[PDB]
Amino acid sequence: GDLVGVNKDSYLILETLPTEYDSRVKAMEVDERPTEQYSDIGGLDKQIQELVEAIVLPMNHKEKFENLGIQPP
Amino acid sequence: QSEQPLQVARCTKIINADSEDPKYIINVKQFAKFVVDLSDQVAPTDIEEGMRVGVDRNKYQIHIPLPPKIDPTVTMMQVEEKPDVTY
Repeated sequence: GDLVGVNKDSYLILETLPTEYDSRVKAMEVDERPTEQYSDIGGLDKQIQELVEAIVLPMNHKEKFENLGIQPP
Repeated sequence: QSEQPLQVARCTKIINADSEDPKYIINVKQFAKFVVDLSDQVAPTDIEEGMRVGVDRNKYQIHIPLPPKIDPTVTMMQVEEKPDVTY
């Protein structure tokens, strides 16, 4: 199940292609990188704390979990 | 008859590019998927992904990028006129 570059006439394998990815999946990638810092949201600070402590820290400090040793959520 | 040295120019769809070189990858529409190269009368920039480009029939090379598919049953709801109704 691998993509390879094959000659048309000889039918001989030439190269090795990276992946089978749809153009729509490539279109789903975020590249604009918007700007909305946490000071733009008011009155929802506890939910911001819960979200950041749930998601951003598994992205940043993984050893802090496994020293306690449980699972990331 | 001076348009007889012109070209049939079959159109396609691009998946992705490769690195250090153009080395472009194309799904035509039904035939197959081919790895191609660009011709010399192109710009190496505006050949980005998901882009309906006209490709040579013989040598399989990209010539012109174009607007995408518009689903022509949606083309016929632009108004194209102005009905005369005043304020």
